[PDB]
Amino acid sequence: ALLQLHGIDRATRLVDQLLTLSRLDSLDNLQDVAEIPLEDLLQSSVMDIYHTAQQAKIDVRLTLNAHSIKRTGQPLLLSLLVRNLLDNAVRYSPQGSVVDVTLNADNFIVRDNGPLGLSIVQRIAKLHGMNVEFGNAEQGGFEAKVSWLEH
Amino acid sequence: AQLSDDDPQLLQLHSGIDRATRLVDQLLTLSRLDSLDNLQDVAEIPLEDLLQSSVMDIYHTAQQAKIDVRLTLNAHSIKRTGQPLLLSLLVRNLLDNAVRYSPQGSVVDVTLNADNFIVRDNGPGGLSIVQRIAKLHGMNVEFGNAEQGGFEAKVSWLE
Repeated sequence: ALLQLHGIDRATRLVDQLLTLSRLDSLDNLQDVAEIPLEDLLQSSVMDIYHTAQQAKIDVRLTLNAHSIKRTGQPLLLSLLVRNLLDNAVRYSPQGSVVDVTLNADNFIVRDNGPLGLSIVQRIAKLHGMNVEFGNAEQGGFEAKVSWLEH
Repeated sequence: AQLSDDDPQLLQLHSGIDRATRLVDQLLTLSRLDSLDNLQDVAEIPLEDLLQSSVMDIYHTAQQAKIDVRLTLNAHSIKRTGQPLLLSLLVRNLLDNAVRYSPQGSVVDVTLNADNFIVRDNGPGGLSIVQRIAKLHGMNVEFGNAEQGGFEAKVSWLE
């Protein structure tokens, strides 16, 4: 559990531009690429915005439908991907609502109960061999779906 | 131990900076970035705030490890054109390095002058992102031994 002190938008913008200007294709030779437990990545991301959500009077639900799911990736870029989805979810979330975060065997879903920064999500995902699906949820609200090939 | 890194707002707070450094250093090199001309969020940076803020990130943790951090400000209203996150990384690397090779009970000196700042420890007499970020900002970095013993890093610029 390493600590890094800062906001997110400014860190995101810089990293996005550095990724674009490097014209990087694969993760193979990136510093610190490892097998990331997505369970811990998602939980760690929830912990980071927990207090922010509390003061915005928003709850964060973490549903773990699968366990032991591991993907090859750069933990910092992946954390940045998740953090942008959570920040977006919290931002457009009315008091008393729940931001829904679900870990499935081949995807994770970030869902809010509301009515760019999402372009880096797509860029980091593609880099990680992940697809990103945006759209409206069944029970209403905005829904981001990051998916990969099931192991 | 864990590959994961907490993003907010002794070894654990050096590790965070270490991981961000490694990634951004690599990305800087691969992008072969020449100037600040097209970088996002390039602005006039007040160096007092940057140094004080960096000291603030470190102070309490270093205190618990019996290391005192002294910030001296000889000049004020000093502004440089730069990218804030990169300058924050530069300063923090020099700081983490100075706290790391500092023996217990010693003092780390951070000094801001008109055309330079100095980070100085009392330790013995890897981090070349400092050189890279500095060069990008039109700054020079000089390493060496302190006038009274210990390590010294000086970041200088013109005007």
